[PDB]
Amino acid sequence: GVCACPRIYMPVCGSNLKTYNNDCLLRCEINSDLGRANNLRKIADQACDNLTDNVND
Repeated sequence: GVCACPRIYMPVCGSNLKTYNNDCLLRCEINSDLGRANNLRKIADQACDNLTDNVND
């Protein structure tokens, strides 16, 4: 479906470790085919670059 978003800048982090410029964009992708296929959900209310994980630490 067509899903598009006003230009709010408030970065968030998906479970794919990609930073989205706002929640609207992340939620568009949560519902996309690419999103469902990766069980995409939000993991942080900030850019991913503020987080680390067990792979890169």
